[PDB]
Amino acid sequence: RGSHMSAKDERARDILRGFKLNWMNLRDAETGKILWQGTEDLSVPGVEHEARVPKKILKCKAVSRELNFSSAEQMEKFRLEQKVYFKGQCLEEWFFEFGFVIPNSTNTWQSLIEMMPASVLTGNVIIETKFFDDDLLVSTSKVRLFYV
Repeated sequence: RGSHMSAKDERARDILRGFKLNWMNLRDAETGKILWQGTEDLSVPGVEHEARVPKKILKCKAVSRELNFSSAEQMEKFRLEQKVYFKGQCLEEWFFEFGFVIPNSTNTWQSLIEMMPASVLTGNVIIETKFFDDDLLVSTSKVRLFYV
């Protein structure tokens, strides 16, 4: 009976406690047309988040994403790994690295993200996001997408 807590376990939890995704948007990477804006803290694990995006986003060759996030804790190499799941099948693997995060900072992060109809995809796509500081997994979050 009992458990172990490491310094890395403490740090992971402390980063997550101090971390908040404040807002996020998606634009058509070519035209710059704003497709979706959201304010849900998608860093929160355990729960299933939801996002309702317009059907027209599927016609985009590439999407520009902008994230605004706050962090109480310092991070050396803040990064995201993302998986696009369709009915549990991983369609795409993405990798984004921000780098150093100043303690008690608010930061902005822009990323470029490059067949099935909206009627099939809607409610069946899950984006899983893993938040790291280098080796350290801080959070795993899930967002179910609806194409509306």
